[PDB]
Amino acid sequence: PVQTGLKAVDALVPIGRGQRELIIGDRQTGKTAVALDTILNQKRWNNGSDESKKLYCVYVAVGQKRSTVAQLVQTLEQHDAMKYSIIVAATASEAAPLQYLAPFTAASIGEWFRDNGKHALIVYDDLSKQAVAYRQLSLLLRRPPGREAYPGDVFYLHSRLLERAAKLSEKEGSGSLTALPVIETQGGDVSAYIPTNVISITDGQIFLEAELFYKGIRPAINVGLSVSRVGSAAQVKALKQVAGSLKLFLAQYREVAAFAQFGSDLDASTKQTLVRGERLTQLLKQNQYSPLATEEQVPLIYAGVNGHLDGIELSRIGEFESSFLSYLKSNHNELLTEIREKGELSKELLASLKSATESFVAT
Amino acid sequence: RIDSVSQLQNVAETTKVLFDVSKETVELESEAFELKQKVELAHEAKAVLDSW
Amino acid sequence: AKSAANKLDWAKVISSLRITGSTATQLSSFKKRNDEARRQLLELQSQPTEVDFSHYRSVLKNTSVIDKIESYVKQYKPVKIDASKQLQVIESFEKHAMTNAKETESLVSKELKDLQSTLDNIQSARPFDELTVDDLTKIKPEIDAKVEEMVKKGKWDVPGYKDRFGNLNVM
Ligand SMILES: Nc1ncnc2c1ncn2[C@@H]1O[C@H](COP(=O)(O)OP(=O)(O)OP(=O)(O)O)[C@@H](O)[C@H]1O
Repeated sequence: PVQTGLKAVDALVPIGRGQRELIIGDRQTGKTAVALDTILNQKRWNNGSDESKKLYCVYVAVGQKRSTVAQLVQTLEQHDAMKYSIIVAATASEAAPLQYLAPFTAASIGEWFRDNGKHALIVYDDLSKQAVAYRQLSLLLRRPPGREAYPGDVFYLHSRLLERAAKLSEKEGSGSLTALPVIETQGGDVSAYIPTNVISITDGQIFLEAELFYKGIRPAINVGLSVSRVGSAAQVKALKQVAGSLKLFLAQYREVAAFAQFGSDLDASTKQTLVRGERLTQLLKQNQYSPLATEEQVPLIYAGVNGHLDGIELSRIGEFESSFLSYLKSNHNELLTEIREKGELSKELLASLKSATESFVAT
Repeated sequence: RIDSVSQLQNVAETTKVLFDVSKETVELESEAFELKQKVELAHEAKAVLDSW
Repeated sequence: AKSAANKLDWAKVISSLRITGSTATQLSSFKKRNDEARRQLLELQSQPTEVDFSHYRSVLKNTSVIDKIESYVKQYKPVKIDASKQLQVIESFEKHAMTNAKETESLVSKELKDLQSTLDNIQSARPFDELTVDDLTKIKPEIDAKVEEMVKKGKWDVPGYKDRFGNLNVM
């Protein structure tokens, strides 16, 4: 697992070491914050001692402003990520073949950590400006454009970039490199020529739709679109035990999304699923710079799945999160250590967790 | 009335333990208050020496 | 070992189900939740409360103050002590509590067996189709008192009677 620390990411769309996942979205819709929260979540192991659990972060800003990269370095030194960060900056003041080159050189930086046994995460941000720089370099050398004037080999560019990232087996030293490219689309589109080439390389999408961030639900993962292909074989075992309904349950809630807009009175089952779906939608919100480790992602999702939230009003859920977390931090600390060590819920762990839920649920 | 009698059967025996252990868990954390003093002075020292 | 305290608190929560309208008792548990959730983040949040004289003093090449504020920390290294001052007042509060508790505990233990005795007396002493009203006068002089006052005032109407017991007359 690559524990991103977000609730909804590790709930629904898990990331494996060596699984190229795409963060696609729109302009000013919360794209960079997912990668930044993942880099800040890797502080759980970068302070630690085992190498094979550390996870080095290489953030590769292309096409962005100088001052944005300045604030991002300042952010990664507030929360102390700069003992393991590598910033490759190719800011938009500088000219085009620098931007054509800089993610590739950062992929060489990633391959150095890959061949030498260690594990490392890289974040391309954002390759829709790399293809801007590449169409600039191929429309100044008379090479004729293709569909929407990206030149005809622009599939090959993101190919030869993202294919230098996978999981090496034991024969080469069990190192890895995992990539999160970021694609800026145009108005919720998933069918221009560029975002239908990054999708046809990476192993899945986290489609950060603008409409949900317009309702403030940040991060705004559209659940029914965001999927991962080899995520499921590499999730933490505990979340895979207590969220095997959660994807199907949000699919169920998405089925009755447009059916309840009629305002018609319905049966009991759709009202039950509607209340639990609204509690889960309000539940997966998260403030900036607070990634929750998997040892705390399991009980919150566990309280979400098994109907315990249904007596609470909808506005209290945001403080229910921090209240139930501090309730488990003060009293049932041994359960959090069990989830930390074992990474798996046995039957006794499950019953103790159900008791510890129903305790705090009762008030 | 037998039921409303039988609910309060062993309750005083338990709330003479509730009382003590609850007030102990309340008032054994001014320890942590005087720990906080030692915390925040070292935080101020770390802040100014980072400025240095 | 705090889980015994919190387990007995939730035991008193499912026992404070029996008294709806708790004013500040759950608010007292809220205050212990407040500072107990505060103290754990306070102890996990801090660094080792010291200036790292090995690495972090050798950083500043033009040092001149790190030994000064090092000595200032070691001056205030006996920082400030707490207070378990309560050994006079807290014994008074638990004294009043244990007094009321033992009174209530012995009282309900008496009253349970008194109602069990009343149930046992009720089972074997209901001669309901053959009881004499003279025995009711003998068990209650309230009977004869109300009857005599009722004749002396003259309220021959018995109120509250016609509903469950019929008037039974011809008209
Ligand atoms: N969890 C959160 N808490 C608070 N603010 C958030 C959160 N997530 C996103 N935001 C807001 O989203 C805004 C933009 O964040 P972000 O940079 O990820 O968007 P973006 O589309 O990546 O922008 P750009 O593409 O220019 O980098 C920020 O101002 C931030 O305040």
